Amino acid sequence: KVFGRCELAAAMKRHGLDNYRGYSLGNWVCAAKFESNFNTQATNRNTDGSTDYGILQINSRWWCNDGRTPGSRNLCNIPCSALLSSDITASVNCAKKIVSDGNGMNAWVAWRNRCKGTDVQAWIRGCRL
Ligand SMILES: [Cl-]
Ligand SMILES: [Cl-]
Ligand SMILES: [Cl-]
Ligand SMILES: [Cl-]
Ligand SMILES: [Cl-]
Ligand SMILES: [Cl-]
Ligand SMILES: [Cl-]
Ligand SMILES: [Cl-]
Ligand code: NA
Repeated sequence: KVFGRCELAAAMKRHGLDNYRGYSLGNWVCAAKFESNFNTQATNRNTDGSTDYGILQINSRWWCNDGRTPGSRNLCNIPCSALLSSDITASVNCAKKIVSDGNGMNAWVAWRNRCKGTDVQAWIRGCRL
């Protein structure tokens, strides 16, 4: 599914991610925008052979099982396919684990490079939330 901007904000707030670990909803929408362009079925292979899945490009090296990433872990205890659903519940609950791991949203390199410090409230501007 390709969500609209405000449609994803709303879905993220429905699933408890607005201000989760102090990160306002705009930070989540901005990370989603640059990780997947709001597309739940986005997949991208990494140099190391892991793959990133879904709207927040959650990596198989640590978080999900895809059966083809050697030596990896599955700390969200889910198949990576679950992260490609039109229903973002499995992406949101795994993203809550990821942002709690120590380095906040910096786990998402694209949020550090493209969202951190900017006016992320622009991403929820005008949305009925
Ligand atoms: Cl947009
Ligand atoms: Cl915000
Ligand atoms: Cl694997
Ligand atoms: Cl393969
Ligand atoms: Cl594991
Ligand atoms: Cl699995
Ligand atoms: Cl949803
Ligand atoms: Cl933090
Ligand atoms: Na894995």
